[PDB]
Amino acid sequence: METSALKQQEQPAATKIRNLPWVEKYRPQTLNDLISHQDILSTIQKFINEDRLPHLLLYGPPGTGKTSTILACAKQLYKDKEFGSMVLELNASDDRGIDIIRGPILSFASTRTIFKKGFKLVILDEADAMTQDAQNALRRVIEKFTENTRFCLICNYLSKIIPALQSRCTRFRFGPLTPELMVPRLEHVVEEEKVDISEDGMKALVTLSSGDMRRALNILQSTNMAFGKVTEETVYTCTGHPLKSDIANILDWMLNQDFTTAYRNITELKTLKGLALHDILTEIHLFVHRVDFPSSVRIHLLTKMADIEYRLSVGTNEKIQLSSLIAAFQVTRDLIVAE
Amino acid sequence: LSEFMDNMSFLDALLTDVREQNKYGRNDFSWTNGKVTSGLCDEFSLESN
Amino acid sequence: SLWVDKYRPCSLGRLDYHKEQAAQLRNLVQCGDFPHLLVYGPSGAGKKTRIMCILRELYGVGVEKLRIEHQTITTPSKKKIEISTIASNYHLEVNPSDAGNSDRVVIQEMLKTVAQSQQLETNSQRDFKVVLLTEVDKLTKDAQHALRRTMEKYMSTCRLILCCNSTSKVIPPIRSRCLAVRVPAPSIEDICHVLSTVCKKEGLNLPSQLAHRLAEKSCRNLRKALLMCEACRVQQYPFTADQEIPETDWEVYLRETANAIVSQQTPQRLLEVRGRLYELLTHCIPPEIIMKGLLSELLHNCDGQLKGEVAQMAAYYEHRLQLGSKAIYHLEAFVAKFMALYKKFMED
Amino acid sequence: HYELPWVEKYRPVKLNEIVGNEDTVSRLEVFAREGNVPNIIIAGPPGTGKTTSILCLARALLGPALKDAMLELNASNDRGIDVVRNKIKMFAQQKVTLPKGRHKIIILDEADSMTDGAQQALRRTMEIYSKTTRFALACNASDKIIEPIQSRCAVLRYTKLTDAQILTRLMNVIEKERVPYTDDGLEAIIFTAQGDMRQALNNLQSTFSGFGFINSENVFKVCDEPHPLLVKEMIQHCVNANIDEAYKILAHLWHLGYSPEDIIGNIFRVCKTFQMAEYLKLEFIKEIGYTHMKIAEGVNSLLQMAGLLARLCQKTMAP
Amino acid sequence: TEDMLWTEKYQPQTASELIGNELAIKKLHSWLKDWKRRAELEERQNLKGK
Amino acid sequence: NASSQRSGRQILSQLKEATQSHQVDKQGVNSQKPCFFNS
Amino acid sequence: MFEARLVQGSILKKVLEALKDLINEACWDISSSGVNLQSMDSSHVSLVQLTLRSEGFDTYRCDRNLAMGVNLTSMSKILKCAGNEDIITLRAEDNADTLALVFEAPNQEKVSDYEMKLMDLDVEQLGIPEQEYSCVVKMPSGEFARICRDLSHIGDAVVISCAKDGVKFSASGELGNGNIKLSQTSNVDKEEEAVTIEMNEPVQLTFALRYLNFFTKATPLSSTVTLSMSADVPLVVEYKIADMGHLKYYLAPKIEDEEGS
Amino acid sequence: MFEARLVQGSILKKVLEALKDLINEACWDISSSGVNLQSMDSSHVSLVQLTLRSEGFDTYRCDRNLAMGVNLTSMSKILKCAGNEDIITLRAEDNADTLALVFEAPNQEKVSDYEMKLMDLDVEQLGIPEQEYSCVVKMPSGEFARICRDLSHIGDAVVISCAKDGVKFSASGELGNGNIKLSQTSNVDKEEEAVTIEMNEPVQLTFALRYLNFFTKATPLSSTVTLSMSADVPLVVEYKIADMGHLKYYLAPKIEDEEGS
Amino acid sequence: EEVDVIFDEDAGFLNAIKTFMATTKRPVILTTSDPTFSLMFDGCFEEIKFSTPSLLNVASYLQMICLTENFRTDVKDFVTLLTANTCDIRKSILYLQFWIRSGGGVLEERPLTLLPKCDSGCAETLFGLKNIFSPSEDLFSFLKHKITMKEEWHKFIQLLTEFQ
Ligand SMILES: Nc1ncnc2c1ncn2[C@@H]1O[C@H](COP(=O)(O)OP(=O)(O)OP(O)(O)=S)[C@@H](O)[C@H]1O
Ligand SMILES: Nc1ncnc2c1ncn2[C@@H]1O[C@H](COP(=O)(O)OP(=O)(O)OP(O)(O)=S)[C@@H](O)[C@H]1O
Ligand SMILES: Nc1ncnc2c1ncn2[C@@H]1O[C@H](COP(=O)(O)OP(=O)(O)O)[C@@H](O)[C@H]1O
Ligand SMILES: [Mg+2]
Ligand SMILES: [Mg+2]
Repeated sequence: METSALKQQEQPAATKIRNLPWVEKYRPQTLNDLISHQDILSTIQKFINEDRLPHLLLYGPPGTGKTSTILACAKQLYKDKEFGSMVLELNASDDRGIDIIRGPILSFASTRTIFKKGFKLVILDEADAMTQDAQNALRRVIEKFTENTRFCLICNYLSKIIPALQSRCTRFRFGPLTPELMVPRLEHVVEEEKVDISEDGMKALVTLSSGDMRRALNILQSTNMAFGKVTEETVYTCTGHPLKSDIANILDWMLNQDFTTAYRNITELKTLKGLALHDILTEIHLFVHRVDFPSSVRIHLLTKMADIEYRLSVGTNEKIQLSSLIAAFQVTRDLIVAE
Repeated sequence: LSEFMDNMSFLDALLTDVREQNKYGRNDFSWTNGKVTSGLCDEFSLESN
Repeated sequence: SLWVDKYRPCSLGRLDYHKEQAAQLRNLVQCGDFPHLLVYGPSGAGKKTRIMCILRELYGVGVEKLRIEHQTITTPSKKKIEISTIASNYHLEVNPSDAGNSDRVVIQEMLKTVAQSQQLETNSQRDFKVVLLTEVDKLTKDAQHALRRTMEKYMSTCRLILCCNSTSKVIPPIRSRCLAVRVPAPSIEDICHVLSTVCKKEGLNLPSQLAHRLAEKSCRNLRKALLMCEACRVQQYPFTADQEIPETDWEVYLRETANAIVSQQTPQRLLEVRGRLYELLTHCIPPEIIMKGLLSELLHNCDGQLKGEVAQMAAYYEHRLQLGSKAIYHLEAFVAKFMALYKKFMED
Repeated sequence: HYELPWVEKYRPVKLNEIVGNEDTVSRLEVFAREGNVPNIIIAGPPGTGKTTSILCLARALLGPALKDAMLELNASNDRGIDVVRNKIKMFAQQKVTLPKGRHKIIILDEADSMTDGAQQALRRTMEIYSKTTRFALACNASDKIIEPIQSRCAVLRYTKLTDAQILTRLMNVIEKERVPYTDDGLEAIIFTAQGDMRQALNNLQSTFSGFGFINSENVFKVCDEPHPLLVKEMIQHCVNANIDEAYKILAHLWHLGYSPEDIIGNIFRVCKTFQMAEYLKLEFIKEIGYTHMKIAEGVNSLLQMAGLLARLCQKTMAP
Repeated sequence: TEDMLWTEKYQPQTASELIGNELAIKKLHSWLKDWKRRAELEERQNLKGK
Repeated sequence: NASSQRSGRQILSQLKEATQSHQVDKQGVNSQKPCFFNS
Repeated sequence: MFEARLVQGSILKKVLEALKDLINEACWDISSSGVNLQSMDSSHVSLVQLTLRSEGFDTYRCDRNLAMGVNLTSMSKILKCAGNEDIITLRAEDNADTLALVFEAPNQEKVSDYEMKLMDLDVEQLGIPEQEYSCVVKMPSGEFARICRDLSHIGDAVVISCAKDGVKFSASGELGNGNIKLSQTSNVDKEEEAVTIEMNEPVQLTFALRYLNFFTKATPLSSTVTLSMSADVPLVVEYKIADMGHLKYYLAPKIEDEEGS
Repeated sequence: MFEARLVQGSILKKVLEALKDLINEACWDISSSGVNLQSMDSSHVSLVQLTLRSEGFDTYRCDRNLAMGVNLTSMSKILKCAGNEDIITLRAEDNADTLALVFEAPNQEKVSDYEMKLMDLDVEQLGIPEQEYSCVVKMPSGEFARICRDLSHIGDAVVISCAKDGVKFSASGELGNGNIKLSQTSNVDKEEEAVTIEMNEPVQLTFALRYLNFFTKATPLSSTVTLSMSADVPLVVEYKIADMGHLKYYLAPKIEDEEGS
Repeated sequence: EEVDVIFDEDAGFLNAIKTFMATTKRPVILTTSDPTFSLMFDGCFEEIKFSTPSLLNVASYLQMICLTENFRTDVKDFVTLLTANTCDIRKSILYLQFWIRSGGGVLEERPLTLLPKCDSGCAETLFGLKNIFSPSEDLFSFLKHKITMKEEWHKFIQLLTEFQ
């Protein structure tokens, strides 16, 4: 049971004299404050305000603003004098099997309201963690009580939900933000917090977070307290990501000199920077499409690199896979250059 | 014929199968076991398939 | 009780070969805190008898008695699996590769019960019970991770002995904490020594030429040499130097399968070869053994440039056989690609 | 005043209103008209009309006696070992006066979710009380039902609905709901529901509620799959061995937030009906299946999808 | 008009109607013959006692 | 059968007397199948 | 239409408490003559024959002979709420799937309309016909139950042996041997305590006690009991209630693996 | 700084055993008028309200309003070893997170003291307006537990109706529909209580077995119970304890749908 | 019946049946389908094993069953059905009842001396292949001809995934 006093204590929890909760400093309160997914919140208002709210399936990458959004809709639809009596918010953190479906949800969905007459709502967080038969019971509960209560399933991956549960609900994908619109918010927080960031550090922040607001705040805040100024080298060293200069030098070694010297240099750089072969493969793949190669050379490199990345997954010798990565470039681009 | 049956070996090895083969015993034509009786307990599986 | 187990040595002093390794294992036992052992080597090398000698050196003579018990373990997917087990008062012996992908359903549980017995049984001889793991090379990745966590959890409780043929499939975490005991195959002279000793103890005499022929035909497999010597004993009461060593039936069947592959390259012959391979598969012959025998019997008729391509094709389709589930597809795919390549070679 | 879902509002009430699986539906029709239906297990994909067919069969068989001669137990009920041994057995032994050839029906919906011990208890009580009661089970994967249960029943197989049948039922719903539409929106609704009638009806209702008109952009705005025009253009670029434009489309899809799983699924679904030669289609399907298996195993990056596009480009650029 | 399943409509009432496994049904029929013989012997002994 | 509750004391205390004693009704309707249970 | 009005249901509650563990289901074979309850236990060794006259009820009406099978545990559920001074009605339609029981509490208006589904027996009345019993014994009920209590303390198999003086109860157990004898107590003040024997020929049988515990858990229903025992027939234990019907209880004797000479 | 002086340990014993598994925690909020406790089941289907007056305690003294929330597993384990006739005191600090329960000596030789932690939850005032109810009845307390046990042991949901005759309890279970009707003139002799109504319009609702039986678990707190029902306003069972203060339960009826054609 | 099925509520059932084994005077039958139980259970019992019956015998028995119901069939369809049902007599009888009382498979005439029209096609509808194909389409006739149009391509895909 329980697992609710921690969040209630956590909401007004800060040292307030030394700590700087940058992520919790700027939070939307209603649907008119979260300036993102304007189509989604507009059609959610259009569904609620005309008394035709359907079963909702909110999914997407985490940190996109799903739980706070549906909290805003639940608070704007139901007043605080009737909120707890007819809104039931559960999740898969409290799991003792599948009893929660035939217990709290089945009891809540099958009874009328207590104080103020209306329709009730069930919030279900991380619904992808449920088992298949738990979803098979949930879809029956939704099917036979669709008039009385509506359901809102908040999941991370849509592929873990059975097709019938997806069939009962309309789906809303919370995609990553166009990196451009994120910038105004970053200029806002740097103007508020009086920090020194160049445009290259801005580019680093928008390419590391991949459209996530919280991770951007975390990285910016951490680099600010670590150094006091943020450029690409400073954020990438604090993050421990493959630097663009390091990947460019790795590519230069694999394109220019022979097998043995490049292999020794890459091994030295990997032990020096704590670099894995997986992240090297990711950054080199990103470098492949920004470097002017012939189409056959690009096809060969992509096929070989995908094969190496598959081979790394099963737990092979990383040294031999590094040699194969060097070999993939030595087969084509070195003799193309030497011609 | 050889190309077809190479393709079929490709399907059997390098493609995902619907039912997980040799799930409780080993592969076909084995002597050590194969007497995998079904479940006898009322608790659910709680699997992540 | 054939000659292979009637004359199996029971202590480390009665071993005839790897005597330096036998003395090293005795010194290992006398230290009192011997670690998890990873015994490996080819089939018929003598790993099991050395493990039995180690067990008889550790505990008393009571390990020489064995009993069979069946254990029924409930899988977390709620489908009970029953497996056999050879055991004694002091040691357990298990082969969880019989449980398929549910091998971890043995591994996380079975040894745990032994650990339970280690807080249930008290003998004041040694503070552990040896768990023997047969064909640990056939375990999966998660089974080996389960084994790693198991030996971490019950280190002071029970000791582990892992018998395998190849340490290629075992993970480097499982090797980083086990003492490696490599048992190579005995030489020809060692097999001749063992055959002469076993024949003298039975009261017969065999010539040196016949013993050398048996040792050469055994391919450095001591158990196969002993079985072939027993078959030669069955065939003739006295051992003559020109006595015909009888051949393995599935091996000669594989040889005629290879001859039928080589002789004609037609879809009809491909279907009969598929039927022969199905007949071999129904005899519980492992498909990797069938692939190795087919490659061994097909490389005689090949030519020098064809040999490398044929060997690479056989390795490719045997890896596919390991990845897949229905091995006849990969076997006959190798076969058919070989007939196509051989026909293309013979037309030119 | 309440807005009923079109899935339930336009649910078939008679057995002749069910499209698809015409042979099994007709056999159930003649059994409902005649009587003495055996114990059946209907297996198939979701949304194909198994629960609807069983409910219409029991309704036609019983009529006014459906209120007391019918026992329905779905996955939201208990259906435990004690439930099987007590409640189902007393309903089986219960006396119900019925016309000749009519038996009590015990519907066990979602028999996949039924526990193995519950089925093991269900075996004999389904066998002996067959003179007065009958059993109708519905499941998705018949392998989850244990072998004696399948032995004591008759297993009927349901398949995915052909797009013609989904189109006919879509026109039936549209002509009874005043839904403005175009042909591209119909193609989009049929594509978004691969053989599912429930997904087709839900997508039609969601697109009508969200925008009020049925065109392709509205359907894919309310359903948010990777667009089949983009995937078709990517596959066409791979046919012409243009790795640059194909990767441009793939990276655009990747930066839109689509997962690897639905991207490779839509790639397979578009490639299934793509107009190219048979050998090229076979190599494309084989490589898509290999990449899909790699995604399912756990390695799901843009490097894997870029390596696929490239294995697709080199299928054509090389003999 | 019919109201029972064919498994109990064509249920073998006499042991010879079992298809196959003739050794098994022969052993079972014989064994139950000895047990019925023992029951009749017990009844005969009871009536002979009184 | 497995369709009815068969715990050890239940089956003992309700079915030993079938084996150890006679049948009260020996003539008439005898060749039937009473499936043992206790709801 | 079946309608019965037990004016008093204390005897109904006490007889279902007597038969609460032995029989699995109870049948009603209800006609114009009365109410019949012929029930066979789960082991099919004993039999219960409860007969209620039509005149023993307030109103008794039956248009057509009917038969219903209900289960015993549901009857244990309903009859817990029955009082000892109350009116009980049994109601059934002409062709019904259910049986109703109206319990009228001693309050001015407090009705318990307790309804129960029938459970579809395929077995009709099954019992031996009338046949002349060699040994007929009249003997009290309380000391019958006392004897069953002491002998159940003693052992788990009794030999019942009729004699000229009475009927001897013998038992050999691992704790010891328990033997009791019965004599004529006919010259006594109360007719229930009087014991008379109408035995014709000497027979003897081997029986099971716990069965005698359910036999004699019907103690306070009748003042005296009648034992009918003859050669190779079930023991008949007969309780005749005063102007309210009668019940027969049947024991099938234990088989003996007799050894040849 | 809160101090309360509970006169009898039976009151707190029965109050804790009433809310034993209905609830996850108890958040008592103090006031000058008295102490209050309102919270709701984890399934969000039943509400428990409990008001205790200042005059009921021997010494009730407070400074300002404060709410304390304790999980009742620890306090139920502590309170299960408390005397029935003993006199108890409760004491809490102004800002500390630990609450003290002191039980006086039951054997007059050992004063018991114990402490519980505090966890804060979102418990806001559920300000229900007390609408005029169309069905108010008064009825005995032990009888309510008896009838709820009789109904809930057959079916899954109990149907409660209040017509011109009075209250009516029904259950159409898988065994057979049990049903007991109570009336105005029906007065029992067990507790000498007469069922009286103050009803305007008849309402009929259906409820779960478990929460209703958990409501009956608070039987011996009062000799009488008032049941309150309306067409919308939900099921209320209320106990008016001796002196002042009262215990108040809300249960939400199940939704009933019309059958299909 | 089904002694291998042991639940937690069936407490001490093996000990109870062993106590039955020791102190009985009447015959006792144990019926099971788990081959391991005969090695797991301790005690003296006479072993009786029902082997899998011959396919032709059960095929002729089902031919008798359909002949009594005024239905004429071929033995090859029944052999396919019993091979698919691994010689389960009850499963075959129940599916034959369902398929006959629905009106049979298809009205086709085949002259055999070795007359009403025969009723082959039970194994085709056993796997649900009739739900995909038109009732004028044979399975092997579909497989032999080349496939060009999208609809029967979908039919082939549905066939193979139903068999997969
Ligand atoms: N687009 C956004 N713009 C600004 N802040 C955002 C945005 N999305 C999320 N946030 C922040 O994230 C906080 C929590 O949002 P949530 O709805 O909980 O995120 P989520 O999408 O549900 O993913 P979870 O909760 O981490 S699994 C909000 O209070 C905001 O501060
Ligand atoms: N064959 C069909 N013909 C017409 N409408 C159909 C058909 N199949 C499904 N539908 C519609 O889709 C709804 C859902 O169908 P169901 O029968 O519930 O699906 P299902 O066969 O039970 O699959 P499950 O429950 O996911 S295993 C029905 O209420 C109909 O409105
Ligand atoms: N030192 C030895 N002297 C005599 N016989 C031996 C000796 N070592 C091994 N053998 C025989 O060779 C066989 C080896 O088999 P085994 O111990 O199973 O090895 P592996 O496990 O490698 O197959 C045994 O049957 C044993 O009888
Ligand atoms: Mg969230
Ligand atoms: Mg359904």
